[PDB]
Amino acid sequence: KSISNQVWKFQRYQLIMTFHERPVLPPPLIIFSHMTMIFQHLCCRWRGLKLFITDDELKKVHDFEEQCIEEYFREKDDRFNSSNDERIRVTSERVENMSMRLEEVNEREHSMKASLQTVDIRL
Amino acid sequence: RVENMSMRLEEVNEREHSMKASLQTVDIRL
Amino acid sequence: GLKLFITDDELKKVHDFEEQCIEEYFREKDDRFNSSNDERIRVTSE
Amino acid sequence: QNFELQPKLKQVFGKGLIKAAMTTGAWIFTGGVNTGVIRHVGDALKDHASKICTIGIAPWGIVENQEDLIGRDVVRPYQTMSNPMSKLTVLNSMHSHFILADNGTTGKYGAEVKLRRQLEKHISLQKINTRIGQGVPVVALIVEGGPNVISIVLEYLRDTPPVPVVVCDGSGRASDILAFGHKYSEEGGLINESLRDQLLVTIQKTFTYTRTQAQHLFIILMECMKKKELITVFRMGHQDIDLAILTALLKGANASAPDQLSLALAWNRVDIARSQIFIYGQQWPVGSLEQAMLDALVLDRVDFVKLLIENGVSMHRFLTISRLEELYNTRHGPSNTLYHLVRDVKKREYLPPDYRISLIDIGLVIEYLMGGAYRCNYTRKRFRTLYHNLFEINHFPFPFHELMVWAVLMKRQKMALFFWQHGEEAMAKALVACKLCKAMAHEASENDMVDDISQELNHNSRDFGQLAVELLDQSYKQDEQLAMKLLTYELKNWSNATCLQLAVAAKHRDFIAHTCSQMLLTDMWMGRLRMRKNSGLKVILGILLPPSILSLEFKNK
Amino acid sequence: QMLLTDMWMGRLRMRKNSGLKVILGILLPPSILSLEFKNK
Amino acid sequence: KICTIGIAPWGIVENQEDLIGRDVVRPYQTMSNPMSKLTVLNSMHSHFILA
Amino acid sequence: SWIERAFYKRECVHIIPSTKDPHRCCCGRLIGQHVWSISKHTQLSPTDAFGTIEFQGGGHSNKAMYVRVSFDTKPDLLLHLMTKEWQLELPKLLISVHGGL
Repeated sequence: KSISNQVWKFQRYQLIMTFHERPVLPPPLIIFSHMTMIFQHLCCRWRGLKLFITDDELKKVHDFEEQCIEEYFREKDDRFNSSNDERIRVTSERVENMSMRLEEVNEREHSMKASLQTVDIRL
Repeated sequence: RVENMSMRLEEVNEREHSMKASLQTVDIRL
Repeated sequence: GLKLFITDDELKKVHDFEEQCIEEYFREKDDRFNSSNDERIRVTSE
Repeated sequence: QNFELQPKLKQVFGKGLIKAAMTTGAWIFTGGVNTGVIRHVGDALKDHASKICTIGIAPWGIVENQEDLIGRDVVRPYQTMSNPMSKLTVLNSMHSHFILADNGTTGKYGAEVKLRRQLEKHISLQKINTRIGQGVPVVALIVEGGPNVISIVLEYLRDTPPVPVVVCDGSGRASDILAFGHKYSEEGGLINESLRDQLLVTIQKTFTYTRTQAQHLFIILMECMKKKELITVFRMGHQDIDLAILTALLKGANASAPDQLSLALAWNRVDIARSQIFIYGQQWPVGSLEQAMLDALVLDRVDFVKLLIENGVSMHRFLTISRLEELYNTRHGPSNTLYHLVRDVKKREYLPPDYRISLIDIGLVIEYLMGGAYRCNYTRKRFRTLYHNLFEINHFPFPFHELMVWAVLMKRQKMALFFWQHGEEAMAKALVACKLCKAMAHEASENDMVDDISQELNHNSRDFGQLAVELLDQSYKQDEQLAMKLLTYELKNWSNATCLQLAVAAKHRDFIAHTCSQMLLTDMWMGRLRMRKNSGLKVILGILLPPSILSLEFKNK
Repeated sequence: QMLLTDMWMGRLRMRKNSGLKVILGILLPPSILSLEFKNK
Repeated sequence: KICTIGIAPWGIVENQEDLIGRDVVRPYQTMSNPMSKLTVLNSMHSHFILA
Repeated sequence: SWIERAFYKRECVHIIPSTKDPHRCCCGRLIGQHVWSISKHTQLSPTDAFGTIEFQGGGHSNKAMYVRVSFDTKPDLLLHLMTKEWQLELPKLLISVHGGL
């Protein structure tokens, strides 16, 4: 029941291609359609879902496919970069850098406050 | 906002380095 | 049938392999705990 | 003397040191007595905690508990009894080896420096087994240090061979002065007057040297800076010191760039090759990039293949029949199930262990796994006469197609994904890869191989089929008619089939459940009729009553 | 499971469609000579 | 699409001999010497004009 | 062939002044590599360097056409060339990117 519709559409392709391959007339009258097939083959010899694209049409089909690959990979990258786990990871790594840089800023500000006190003492 | 924090705190660090250099030069002048 | 009798040196490298597996297992468990979302939110909030 | 550092600076210094040591199998010549940068090395190996030699060169007279170290071939007790007021210093407790330099005295330094330098040089004159550079190579890491650090920097740079020196700044003392000079040195002695005066006054005051010897240490520094091509800096601000160590490794080697890329392939560090090896001015010989491409492909190094393609190999020109045949017969990579499949195929058509797997046999393997009426382009008559007459008429028009097939057959999944991204006819490649991966999964499961092999091959199909489904979704959202044309066009490179038939052979029910294939099937189902509502009943009334056909809605031309 | 499979087939390298070949080996003792045995 | 028509001088470009050729798809790599006065062009501009 | 018969090319044949380094002329080229007219004595020759560039290295391969144009040419020939010989439609914007060299 979870695979029902997918199996049904696969069987749809199977029976559609099969009945496209069949002759026009039913089996009890298929002798007539077989004779028309033989007569058409004798006229041509002794005297469905497969379109054949031209070169330029194939070129723009390939260009369209390459565009679809590029936007698919860009969309996958954007979904990875907007996933919650990646966001928490990059936030935590930048917070690591914050603690490091703010401790350095605090030490530099302590040194600058000592220098300002010494400059005020000199004045 | 954390993006903006990293940008603004890097700018603050560069400005504080310039201010520390200016304070050292002012102490040398005194 | 499924009970091979290892020699002394083979047993020594079997024990060394087992100790390596314990060490990488505990390191992997620590890395999975440190990359869990709850621990990340905890350390970010602290 | 003992100093302090930034915490994560020490952490990434330890991680870079440990990573470089594990990648190169290095011997570490740390001082050994637990004061200063040696204490940072002990914290570095605590991060590793898992070979790696750490041969210390420490003086014998300054060690603590000298009576404990007496004893011939005896496992002596040596505890971590470190008195805070004693002049003697205990050794580092997890160094792998030790050397006690005995000059006869006690509590005096300088008994180990000359022996350590002569032992480093004696190591450097030993010819290595690979011989990629010039014997066994040495790098010199420097953190802090006094004037003796500058003296041994001058001794290292003027040495024959000229061993490179990596300095790590952010620590103060001589290393920060060296890095601040090297930032503004240009051609060594090309330093402006204000920067030179600032360096001299920080030498005299910030590190409290004498001002009379400041000019002497300045011209010693200039003699160091005359060989600036080997001095390498590390600026922290991920990006560990292992990048520096290795760049120093392939910087001082006097080695050619093919051997440099071979060493980078051996270490699997793509970033070192990106930074240093693929640089401007590097004269690659004829076919050296193609040979490095072949070595990267057989070793399953997808990132080096990406880097090489980004630098230009001309993928069309590299892939020949012989190159792909050597690619199929390689064994310097992950294990595959190819040999069993060629054995089964050659048994069914009708094996020595030295069998050269031909491209024809590979093509019959594609015919067996693909199934049905798929005729591989290898087993066609034109390629057979090309193979008979040769074992750009040996190159391939679509090299990424055969590289996709090569990667799928030899279980290189990441390389197959990369080769899926690059090239044309992507959905056909995805569906063919899905069918091939499921077919080797079935062949492995039927012959009862390792269950992990069959499970991972299924997973590979499932991934390739999922790629085909998402590509179909993207093409359907962009342009519907072009998605029709992409689904139902003849693929000359894939045995004149369509994407629908390739999905059908792969039993890909997710592919034909999608709206695009259903529109194509509905459009070919009704044919030239535009019969829209309550069809079937009107079909029956058309069949039974032929005048009812004249009242039907037919489409235009 | 690899250990159990390896001790299950013993010295035989019988790989595809085993069991049927075991039955034909038991009923026809000349069929054993056409079986794939592993090396030492 | 997006044109990126560059207006760069011909005499300052690197590998001037590579740019010679009538209606020929010439090789132009990213050989940028750090000491050369000539500067290589940008490698993904859609068009170019050499003054 | 119409591209070479429309615009112009400039070649440096001159007295080769010494200036600072005598190998470099006023045009800055090598003293033997020769072959505005003020101090450079140029002659207006037909154009020769036009076509397509294959960009290998630095990521993806990109094709970029190029036409060597003299600096003293008419802009209507360039405009007709850009609209006809390059098949580029007229834009709705001209984003100049002037800045520091």
